Amino acid sequence: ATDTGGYAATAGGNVTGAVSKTATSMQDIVNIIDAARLDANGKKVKGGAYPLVITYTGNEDSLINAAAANICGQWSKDPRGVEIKEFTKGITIIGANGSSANFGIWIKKSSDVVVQNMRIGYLPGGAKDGDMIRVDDSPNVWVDHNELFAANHECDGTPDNDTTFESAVDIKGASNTVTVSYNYIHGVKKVGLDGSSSSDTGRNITYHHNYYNDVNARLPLQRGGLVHAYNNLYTNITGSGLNVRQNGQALIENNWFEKAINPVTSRYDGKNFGTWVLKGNNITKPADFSTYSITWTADTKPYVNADSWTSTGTFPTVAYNYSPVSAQCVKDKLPGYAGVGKNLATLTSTAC
Ligand SMILES: [Ca+2]
Repeated sequence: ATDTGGYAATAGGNVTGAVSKTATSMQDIVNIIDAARLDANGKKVKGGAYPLVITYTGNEDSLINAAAANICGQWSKDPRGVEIKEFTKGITIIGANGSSANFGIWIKKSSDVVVQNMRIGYLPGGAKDGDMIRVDDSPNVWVDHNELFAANHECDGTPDNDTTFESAVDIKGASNTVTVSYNYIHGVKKVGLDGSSSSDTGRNITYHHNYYNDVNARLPLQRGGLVHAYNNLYTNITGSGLNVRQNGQALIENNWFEKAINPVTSRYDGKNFGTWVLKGNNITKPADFSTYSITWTADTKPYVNADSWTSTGTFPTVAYNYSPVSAQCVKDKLPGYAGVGKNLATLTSTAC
């Protein structure tokens, strides 16, 4: 079906007439997508000729392990990534169990794209937009059951001292409806934007059942629009979590926060603070902060923290259908449903 448990409604390339192809390498993925633009007469078709389901069986563990050992040598290398540009027939890139990639997936001006069961880590090119997953001007995209990692560390002498490694999942432009679910993101400094600038506001994005561990900031850095974050497990957040900016609205429900600094804020602009609706999280009142090691800090410019742990605005009726489990169930069970090799398993109340 087209249900993603979020704003994105897609089946990807898992539709009628889909052509199934197996990619053994990054280059195969590129050659496969390219060939999919040609019709029966060998002539290009705008948006692609047919739907695709690409099963990636490649393994680049040697690159990953080599990079994991020399963290500071990555930012200056050439970035590596597969570009899914202007492909709208529907496409699904799914990793075979045991596969891995030291390259990213950059989606641009496309639609109905599903990325599943991919293990991407320690990407090169942090100083040259070496994102793991980029969703740009692309509606109906589903980023599900992936493991995205690097090192939550900033080396010295990197451009802007913020380029050791780029982001895990950056969303920007007219990527109007996106669902980011069941991903295991760890060891990442900049998790992901939701608007590339003050002017790039909007979109409806859902983050659910994601497991974040040892991440510094941007969970996401929201620029306007709506963000619905439910059933996520946030732990070891070393900087800030959800940063709601430019009057964006967020519904933060049934998540589990632990060992986090500034879990819900609106900072760095000094104005146009966003709002949030808090409900059913493990934290219910300020008393719980001490219980789960939640600390807050101030900013040099005007900011708004959720230290009173109260709702500061409203949120529209959540269009889609979804069944959130309790905050405890997430904390207990989520680590077994998030990531690669979980056969795309989902967490339900019955499993609680
Ligand atoms: Ca980026």
